[PDB]
Amino acid sequence: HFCQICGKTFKAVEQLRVHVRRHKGVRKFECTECGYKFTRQAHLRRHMEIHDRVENYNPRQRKLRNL
DNA sequence: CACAAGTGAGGGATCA
DNA sequence: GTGATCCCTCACTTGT
Ligand SMILES: [Zn+2]
Ligand SMILES: [Zn+2]
Repeated sequence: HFCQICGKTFKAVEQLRVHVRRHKGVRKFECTECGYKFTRQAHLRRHMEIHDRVENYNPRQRKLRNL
């Protein structure tokens, strides 16, 4: 099973389908300090661990890897 | 501005 | 549709 966007093959349609969901680029998780939007909750909780290290943290919006 | 190295966000996996 | 986790990537970032 492959995708018409990347051509990346997937051994199961269950995880190919969650890959096509990554194409719409839904960023529903936002940091309540620097306003940066995230695709996963785990990406947000890992991000605050660095907000405790440094005081002045503000990254630029990074690009998603697949369109 | 190339270049290396350190950085952290994106995205793949199994599973409840 | 979640999401949690383990982890490897790779674009930014920094320094030379
Ligand atoms: Zn795809
Ligand atoms: Zn933040």
